Amino acid sequence: QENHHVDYVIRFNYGDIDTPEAIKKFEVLLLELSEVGLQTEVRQGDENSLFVFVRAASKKKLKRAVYQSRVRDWLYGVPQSEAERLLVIYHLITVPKAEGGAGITPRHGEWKNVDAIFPLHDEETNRQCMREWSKKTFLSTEDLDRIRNTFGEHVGFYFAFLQSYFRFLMFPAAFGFSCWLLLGSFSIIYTVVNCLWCIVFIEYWKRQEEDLSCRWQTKGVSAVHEKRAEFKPEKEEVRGVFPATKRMYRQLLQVPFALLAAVALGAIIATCFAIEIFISEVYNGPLKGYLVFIPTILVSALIPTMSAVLLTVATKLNDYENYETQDAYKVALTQKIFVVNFITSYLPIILTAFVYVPFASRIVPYLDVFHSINPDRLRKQVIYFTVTAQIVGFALETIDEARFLTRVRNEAELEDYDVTDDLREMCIQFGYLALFSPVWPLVPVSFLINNWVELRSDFFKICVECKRPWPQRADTIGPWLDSLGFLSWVGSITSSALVYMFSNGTTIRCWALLLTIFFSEHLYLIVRYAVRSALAKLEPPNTRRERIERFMMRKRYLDTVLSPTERFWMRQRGWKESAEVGLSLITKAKG
Amino acid sequence: QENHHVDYVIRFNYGDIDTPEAIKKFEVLLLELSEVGLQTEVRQGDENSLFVFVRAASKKKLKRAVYQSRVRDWLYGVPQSEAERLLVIYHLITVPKAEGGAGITPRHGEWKNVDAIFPLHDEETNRQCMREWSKKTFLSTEDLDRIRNTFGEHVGFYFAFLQSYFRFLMFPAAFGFSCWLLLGSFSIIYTVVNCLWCIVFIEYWKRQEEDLSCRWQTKGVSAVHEKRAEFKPEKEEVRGVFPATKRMYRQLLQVPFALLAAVALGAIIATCFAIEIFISEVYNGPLKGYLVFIPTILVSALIPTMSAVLLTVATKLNDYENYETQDAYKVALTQKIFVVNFITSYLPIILTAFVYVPFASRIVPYLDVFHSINPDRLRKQVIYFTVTAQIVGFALETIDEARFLTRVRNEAELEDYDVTDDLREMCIQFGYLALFSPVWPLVPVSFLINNWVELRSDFFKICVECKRPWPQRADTIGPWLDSLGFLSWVGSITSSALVYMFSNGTTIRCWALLLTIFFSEHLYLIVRYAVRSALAKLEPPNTRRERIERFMMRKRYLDTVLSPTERFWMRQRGWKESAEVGLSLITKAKG
Repeated sequence: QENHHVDYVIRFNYGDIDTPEAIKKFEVLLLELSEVGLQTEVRQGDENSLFVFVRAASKKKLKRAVYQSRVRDWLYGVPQSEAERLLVIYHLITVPKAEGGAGITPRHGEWKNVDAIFPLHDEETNRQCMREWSKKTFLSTEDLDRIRNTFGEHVGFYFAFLQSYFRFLMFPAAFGFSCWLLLGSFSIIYTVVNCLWCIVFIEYWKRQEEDLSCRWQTKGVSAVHEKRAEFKPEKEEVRGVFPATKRMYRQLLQVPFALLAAVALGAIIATCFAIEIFISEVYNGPLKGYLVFIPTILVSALIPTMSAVLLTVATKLNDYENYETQDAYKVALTQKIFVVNFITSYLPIILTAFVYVPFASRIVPYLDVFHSINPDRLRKQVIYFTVTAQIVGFALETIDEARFLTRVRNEAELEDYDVTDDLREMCIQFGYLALFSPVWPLVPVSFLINNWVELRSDFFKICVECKRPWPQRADTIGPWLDSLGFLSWVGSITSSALVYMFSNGTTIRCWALLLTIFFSEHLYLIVRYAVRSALAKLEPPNTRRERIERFMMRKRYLDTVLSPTERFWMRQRGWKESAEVGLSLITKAKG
Repeated sequence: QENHHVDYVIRFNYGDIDTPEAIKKFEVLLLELSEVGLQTEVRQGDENSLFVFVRAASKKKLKRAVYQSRVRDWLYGVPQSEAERLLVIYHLITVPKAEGGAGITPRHGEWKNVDAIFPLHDEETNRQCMREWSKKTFLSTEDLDRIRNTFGEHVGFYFAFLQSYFRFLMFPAAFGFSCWLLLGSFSIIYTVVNCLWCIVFIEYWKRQEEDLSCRWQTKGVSAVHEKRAEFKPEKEEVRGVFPATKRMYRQLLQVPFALLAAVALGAIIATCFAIEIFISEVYNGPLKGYLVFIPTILVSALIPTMSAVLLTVATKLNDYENYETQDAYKVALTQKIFVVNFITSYLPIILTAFVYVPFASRIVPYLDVFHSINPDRLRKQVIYFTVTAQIVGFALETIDEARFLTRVRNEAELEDYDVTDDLREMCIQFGYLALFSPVWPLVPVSFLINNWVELRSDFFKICVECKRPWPQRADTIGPWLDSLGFLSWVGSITSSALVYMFSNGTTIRCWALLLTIFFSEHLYLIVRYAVRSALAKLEPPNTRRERIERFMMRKRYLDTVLSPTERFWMRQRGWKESAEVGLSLITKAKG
């Protein structure tokens, strides 16, 4: 065994505080970790901090911790290889000591000296599993089980989702390559099939999630976990509270932030249009096409940086709103990231599809300061916003114990893994497919090539580039599925407006634009209901097995358990007297 | 005790079959009822049928039946005064004998001779409770508990729903009387408040249902019950099946039935319009107004009869589709009754609001065979369709053991109670409020007067006019709540189209009609989401009490339960050695 039976290693800083407080905090830390059933070995690894090591002290204490974790589990209503054995020890460290034990928050409150705690990689399993499916291009269910046993299943749902999305992506890739050689752009045949794919993928992954969360034993996780909330009073079985009206008021800061960000990006896009008209009039290039579209390509390449800036602003605003639980914090964060994603990514194309193309005759005289807008302008917007941001990234890509501790010190300085920074890009790609893929039908091919190139890069990052996350116990990919549903809904309006407005070359005839919007959205809702109710009747195998197991358990437990006025109830004291009375009555009445 | 401890009385016919088979069926009936723990006394009550009486044989058998019913309950995951004590005996009679016992289906299969089984009324409780709140006009929670202990809670949810609907109805009554003296008809102020009321009532009753089903102990009832399905094969733990594709095909008979019913009622309404134009041209009356609108009032009074005819056709079509469970049967029946309700009730007003008023100049020359259509024509349509159908009904309304058995024989010939025939009328009233109440704002007053007149008539009918239903264990009012939600959604489009088309007197300007439809529907969805998410944070008392009880039970049960490589884990065998090693390391590093 490479790791010397180490489960978790707990980093403990001392450089902030002075000397004689650090020994008191260290003594109460080790006293908590030994009061709960954990063994501890401290040896320093950093110049500024020494980290302790934590394993299960004995088999009886480990079985007690496993039984307590299972009791909290099946009271809330929700060992194995490594996920269960590391999850019960992370609960043993972190769970707030009214239950479970030892109540260690990572760095926030009363525990500001201890830094992040983290398990250790198993480099044999990681290297063999990384080089095993370097030539597979499609993982299997046993393979997702091998990524579930390590890393937990919060990683398992993310990897299963990315593999299922990559498998469903090659139907619009083949279709939008077939509908590009044959029948051009802005086509009803491609638009109806694209909206059907956007419905079917979400309504199929919503079923695959239930199947996968019945296969793995994490069926329903609504066990909410507290976080570093800053309570002002102490209401009273005591708990710190925070009123729902001050959070309501603080949540109204999202409206001026989103309005000002939309106004600023509209100013940037209008500046780019003005510079484009300037280089269109003033001759500046022998090729003249790529040089007249220089600022669009520059801002399309620069959009990830301003998106990351707005992500840090939204993260600080989300920390200001002071959520009590972690589920509501993640929901609010995903909503703010969705708003920033919309404003940054789809507004430079909505702003030129519905404002600048049709109103070119009234905005070109307003933007031609210091003295021909086709739908090809919109098609080149979609090209430069779904191609160049990845072309630029690829072009920047091409250009004794002394051996164990020196890799523990190397793992302790790595960064921390997240799912959201790699799943936001999935949400952006699905928005580009849902909203205005009928403009240029090679958007699914341009996304399939990028996903096929960066297929194993996320697994490489989760193995060797960042430290191992503690095995979480997720049930869904999160609120991103609700974001995908909303994004498909907006796409069924946007794509059907664009197809009416730009196919076959005049007068827009609004009495027909709004009728197309109305009928296409209310056809989307009906088709989504039909696909959802059809897929709810086809049952995947890993939930049928659990339903059959639960029915057999119920049937066995039920087969175990089963194996004055009174002058009325004395005439027929049994069965045979009632039978002969009925015999006499039928013979008398039928005779 | 008036009823001589009789729980259920089981009617058994013999006039269909001959003599010597009836004694065999009677003997196996009494053998089943005595094999399960029930006492039986048979005495004849009809000329054509003799019915047995059923009570619990002993206290040990009654406690065994109660424990078996509770075991099936809390295995499916879902005594008292009369509801529990009669429910366990109805399960003891009916439950299909693989569990529970005695497997008696009422009249369908293998048991065609036995007619409907039924409990007996308690006339003291019924008369005292009927004359107690003859002067109350608003029932209390203890009062709904007294209607829950008798009659079960499938009656309790219906009575609580009708009382809550009557309490919420007097806000649009007072508002539409206030908005009628002041600001006329087709008004935005009344339309926005009417749509807000239609949202708030449904999103408040959806919360009151959870509160009431936590107060009563019927939290989640998804325990599906089989019915008289006609299986063709015997698949194999054996069960008869029916393929989901033959039911799918049989369910496509609803489309030609609804299309032909809509075409027939459109023909009737066009005939009424032609006769109205005929009496408008040919002078026939000194008053001339009521005489020119004679056929509208005649068909508006006749609509309940053709609606009942279409209900029998829809019931036969629903029996043709051969559903396996009773929940899916009730859902499909409620959907067909909703379609018939729409076609019969709101199509004669949609057909004159969106076809005949605006297209009067192109349809009056087509309907004036044998040789002025204002919005007042639409207002008089709404008046004659929401007033005269109840005025006609009110005008037709104004113009030893020998004593116990002679009332058991009287109760055995009564009809059978249902909820659907009195809840369909609620759904029709809510549709008239949701869709086109802005046309004539005294529609809520005309409904409030009718409900206040017929307030206690349903309780009178459930006591003395029909026999007592067995105590069912419902959880919701049913699919009618989903029908009310769909009906409010259609109303937010219809009312906002009518208000644009008919307020302040020309050119319709479609680019504005469809924009009003779009913005009003997507404002309805946002306001419904906001009201639903706001009401999900205000917790009613009877579910907070159950949450506190379950949390205290979990806390008590959790406080009960808690009260080479190895040369690494030998340097510090305990806590004090790790403490002094950490002390030496901090003093060496900080020195």
